[PDB]
Amino acid sequence: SGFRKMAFPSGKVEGCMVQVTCGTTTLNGLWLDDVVYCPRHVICTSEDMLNPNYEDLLIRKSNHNFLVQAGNVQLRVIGHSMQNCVLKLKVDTANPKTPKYKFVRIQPGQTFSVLACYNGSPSGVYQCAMRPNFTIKGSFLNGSCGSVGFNIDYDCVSFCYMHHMELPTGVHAGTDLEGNFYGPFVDRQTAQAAGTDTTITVNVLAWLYAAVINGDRWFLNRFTTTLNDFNLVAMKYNYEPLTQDHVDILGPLSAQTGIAVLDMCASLKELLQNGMNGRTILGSALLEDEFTPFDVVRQCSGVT
Amino acid sequence: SGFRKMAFPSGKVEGCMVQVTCGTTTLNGLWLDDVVYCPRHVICTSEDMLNPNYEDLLIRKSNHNFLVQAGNVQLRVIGHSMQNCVLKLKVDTANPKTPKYKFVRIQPGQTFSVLACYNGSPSGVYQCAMRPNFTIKGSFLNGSCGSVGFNIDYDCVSFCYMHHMELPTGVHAGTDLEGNFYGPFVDRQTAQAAGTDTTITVNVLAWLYAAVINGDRWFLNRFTTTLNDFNLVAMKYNYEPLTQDHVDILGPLSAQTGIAVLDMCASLKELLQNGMNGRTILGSALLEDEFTPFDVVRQCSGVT
Ligand SMILES: *CC(=O)N1CCN(S(=O)(=O)c2cccs2)CC1
Ligand SMILES: *CC(=O)N1CCN(S(=O)(=O)c2cccs2)CC1
Repeated sequence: SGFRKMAFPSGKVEGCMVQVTCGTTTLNGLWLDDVVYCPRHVICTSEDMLNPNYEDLLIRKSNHNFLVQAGNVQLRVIGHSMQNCVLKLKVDTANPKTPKYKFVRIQPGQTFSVLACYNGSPSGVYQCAMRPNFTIKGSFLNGSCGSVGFNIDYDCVSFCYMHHMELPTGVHAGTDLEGNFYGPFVDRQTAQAAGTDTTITVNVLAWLYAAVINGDRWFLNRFTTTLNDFNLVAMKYNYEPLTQDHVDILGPLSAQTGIAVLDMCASLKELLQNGMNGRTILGSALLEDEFTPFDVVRQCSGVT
Repeated sequence: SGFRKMAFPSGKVEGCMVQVTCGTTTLNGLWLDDVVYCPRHVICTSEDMLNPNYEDLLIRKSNHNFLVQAGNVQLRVIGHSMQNCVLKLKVDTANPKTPKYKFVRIQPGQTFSVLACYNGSPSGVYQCAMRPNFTIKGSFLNGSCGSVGFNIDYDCVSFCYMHHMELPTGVHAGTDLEGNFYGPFVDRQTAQAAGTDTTITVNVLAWLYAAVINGDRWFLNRFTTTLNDFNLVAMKYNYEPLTQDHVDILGPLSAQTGIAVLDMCASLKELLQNGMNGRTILGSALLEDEFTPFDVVRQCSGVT
């Protein structure tokens, strides 16, 4: 029993982290096979960051200007290219610790583990979600850029995020491993405001199911609702609209608990309208939205 | 910026997890040098668990009855001994992936990462604290026993916990790596009630400092207090008494923020007396007590 905000074991990703230095800028790279992936802004002076022309800046850079260090051993760079907002550094050595891997672009509401690194060295692991405004609420200091987000399916690491930016509001923006930003963000030190950070309704419902499974039941009520009625309430509380796709996705948790999804919706509706009245659910005084239905099933069944 | 509930990178501990089977009971072991550590209740049938006599049960067990599997390779057991509530299985092979390590017995209020495992395979990592009643609030299913808690100091893993028990209230009890239970708990399926789960005051203050550092300031007030006055309020709210040792420990966060510890105490006092009024601090509607002052400094400075 018990339900925790749980990250994937990070070992497979620890074995992929290196230090990239270009001039006086040091950040993290991901070493997979004979390619090191890092944020293209490694080539910038923080002056350049005001209005960088990355193609123009890159002309002035050679393979030997990219200093790649894996533990305390230097890798030889034999090639470099820009793909969107990431650099691919070709090195003469395949990472011997390359796990089975994919690059996936996740949807908003999807959760992932971050291995926070400084100078290519892991400092910690935590669980995130891609917010509906395509930000993440991370823990990232200067030097953390090139830290990656990932899911694991048994032996296969799916990389979904690389850290690039802190917005003025202290939320985070980054790319998939093809260098494409999540959301409308750009690797430029300019005015970038996030949109509405709405609550991930399907994740809140998943976590309400996790609470019932784990003995926290006080919030279960005698009511049901409809998707349309529930959605009026969600709109009013800046919750994401619930679709039949979400209802289908919660089917297994529905089955296990014998609580109809629309009944749990009616419970969530009362919690939005009445608040928690100083009570908690799985040790939280607010409705947690950074567990997917998949996360809840994984943790409640004990997948390795 | 940003502040997350952050676990140590788990790679060094992933490399230590094995499967121990005795008869029809499978749980996890920790392989360090040529010793595998696991919960002694591995030798029990769940019938035995009602009133086990472990010395008597152990007589009926030989080295060859302990099946130790590291990935998909069996280790040869050449010796076994009971130390308190753990078994030490001597194997003929040193774990090639043994990190630098210590066994430490932590104090209540101290935080640690748990690598949850099933059949010797890591499933997830999360951050815990030793509660003042010597329980932890974990995420542990059947098969998770022998999962370990740890801190890392650069290269040295300090093992502080091994998972043994779920209490009827769904909180967790376990041992240090010398097999001594935290608290008054015993590896017996009997009536064991936890004492008062008080709030770790010094940890709440550390997290209030982390909030100020990270731009969450609304709760800072114009008041100060004394240790004696603050402690009257703490007593009333089942918060741990604050000592001068705690004040000294918060000194660095005091210095960095320019907020006197006793001023931050007065802020905490108002939050206890007035509540959050529907506001949040670092994304939480309750006062977080599972970050130590050391954790806050580590995360806010970016130690690897
Ligand atoms: C994003 C990241 O981790 N970076 C880019 C900025 N540099 S830096 O310019 O060297 C700075 C260091 C402290 C303040 S800016 C660090 C790596
Ligand atoms: C604590 C732990 O992880 N254990 C001990 C109990 N066994 S068991 O008896 O095989 C059970 C499996 C499911 C219910 S009890 C599993 C390992």
